[PDB]
Amino acid sequence: SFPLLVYTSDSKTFQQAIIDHIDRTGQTTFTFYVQGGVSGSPMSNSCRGLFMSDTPNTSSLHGVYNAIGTDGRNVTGSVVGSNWTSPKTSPSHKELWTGAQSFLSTGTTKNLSDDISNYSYVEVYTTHKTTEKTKGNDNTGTICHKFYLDGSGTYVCSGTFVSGDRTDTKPPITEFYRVGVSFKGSTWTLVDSAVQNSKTQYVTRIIGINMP
Amino acid sequence: SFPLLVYTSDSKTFQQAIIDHIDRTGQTTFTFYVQGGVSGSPMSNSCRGLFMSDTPNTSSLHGVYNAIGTDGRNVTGSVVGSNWTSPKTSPSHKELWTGAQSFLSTGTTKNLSDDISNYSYVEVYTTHKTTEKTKGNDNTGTICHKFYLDGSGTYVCSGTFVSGDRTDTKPPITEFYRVGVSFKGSTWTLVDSAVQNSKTQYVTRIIGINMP
Amino acid sequence: PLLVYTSDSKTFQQAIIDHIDRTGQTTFTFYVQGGVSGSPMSNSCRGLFMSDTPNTSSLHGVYNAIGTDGRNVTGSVVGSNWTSPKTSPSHKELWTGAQSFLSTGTTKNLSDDISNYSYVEVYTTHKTTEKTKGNDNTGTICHKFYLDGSGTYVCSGTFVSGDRTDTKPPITEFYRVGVSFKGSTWTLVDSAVQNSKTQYVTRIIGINMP
Ligand code: NA
Repeated sequence: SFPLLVYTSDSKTFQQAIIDHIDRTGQTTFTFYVQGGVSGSPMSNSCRGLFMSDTPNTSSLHGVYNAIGTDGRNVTGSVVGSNWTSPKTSPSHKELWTGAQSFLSTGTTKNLSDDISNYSYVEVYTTHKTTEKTKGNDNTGTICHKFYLDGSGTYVCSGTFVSGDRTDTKPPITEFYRVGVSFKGSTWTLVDSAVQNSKTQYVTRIIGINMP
Repeated sequence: SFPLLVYTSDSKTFQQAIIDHIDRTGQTTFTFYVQGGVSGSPMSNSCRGLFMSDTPNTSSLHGVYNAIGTDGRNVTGSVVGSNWTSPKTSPSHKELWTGAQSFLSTGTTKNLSDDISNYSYVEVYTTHKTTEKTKGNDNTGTICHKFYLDGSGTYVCSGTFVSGDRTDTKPPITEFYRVGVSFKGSTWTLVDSAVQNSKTQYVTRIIGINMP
Repeated sequence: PLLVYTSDSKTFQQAIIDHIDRTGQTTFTFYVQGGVSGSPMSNSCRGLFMSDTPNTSSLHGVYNAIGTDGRNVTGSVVGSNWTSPKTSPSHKELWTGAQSFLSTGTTKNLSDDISNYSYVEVYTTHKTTEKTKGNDNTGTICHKFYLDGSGTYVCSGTFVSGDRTDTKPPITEFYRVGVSFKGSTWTLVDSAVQNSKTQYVTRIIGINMP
């Protein structure tokens, strides 16, 4: 078979290209190539994809499409009685590092499983023990700090915890924490930290994120 | 290739429709339409998509599907023997604004690239300079604040930073920050803020999010 | 039509190249067994490859694959530069409602077992101590966790509020709510509120990032 090919030099929207293909061929399910720059395309860069429908009625078209771009981004969309919905772009991720680096291990570098330049955002996870126990537990779970990668020398994960069981004599206590990290190529470094108690705090996971 | 059509009126689950279809037709790769409200459908709204199996053996079915909603929501799923996995529903996003609005620019309105009513969640990104430098630098990177859009007049991005290098006698210092933002149609406003140094802090990105 | 097994001792990328070279097919479906070097995912998958031409020494193409657990990966090759595979996340809303921070020791149901997720987003909805420019609302704030087996997932933060005057700076407050999960349930375990206004947990979304 012959997938639908849509060029900018055709001077035809994506939507009219799909209509014309279905008029000409009667196909309801088929693949397609759309050159980057085609008006109404699921995306800006070139893409390929799959159009799915069951009735080739181009006056009231009902169908969906699933397209992938040159950077791997996934875009899905629909047409409902010949009205085209806004294409939906998915995010993606890759787990780059997991382990347990004490906040006290400043100036230490570890590897990422891919280069940080393949990501626009990142999630850095930290795992804490609060100054005091609250209902017998000082553990916090593992907390996400999400950043946009803006070229900073330091990505700063800084926050606070309340902990302790209130008595009439002693309210809960408050504490501040920080860990700063940096990225370079396929590596990351724990640059700085501040801890307000004697317990060990860790960086435990780094996840690369794309939101194309 | 015959399409599978599944209506609520059929009193048949999505999974049984699939089984029945492959038993009736012998076809192991086909497209489908599943009316909104069908039991065990990949999503609650109406969808269309592709089922792909290894063989027409419905007693040990091995296969995948992609289903896309009337609003372009994307779901993938699988079958292993008589065990259907839960549907994996994808999120989507759109960048609505990027720039660099100072926290001190309260009352100022800027444009979004899409109407906020098209999103259920939103990420607001802020970019800071802490009061003191830490290991040679006061930048924080660009920090995400994610909200569910609940109709509030103000979405509040408020946190703390630790900054400065500890000496033998002087600890790091702490600061608080706040920026509050609002959304209306295809616009946003920087409503209020609190900064505790003379350095400039910015709102830099707004990303609309759907988690259908 | 393309089947790749760990026993073939070839990478996903070389298997695609071989398939195109052998058959001249540029669009085809595939099965890749869990463990194949360079596969879009670590578990077994099935999907669709689409390429521009059969020039395998400068391949331009894309793929969409689905794993045995339903995970979805998409990717591309541009002039035989294979770009990092783009793994989608997934989610399920597990609970929505309005549970006061003061309702400690209370349990509610989730729509699915927490063991089916690796991450969770817990949403909290606040009223700050003071009104700021006429309003003490915060919106509904996400706290995302990796589910590490902790007995408490601690949502804790601060708010500045109040209108600055000559006399009276803005005020600061700390808050905390701790939650736990067991099977298809969650419990509001502990809290700290520094005013008399009602604070809520409002949403719990289960998240997978395979
Ligand atoms: Na996706």
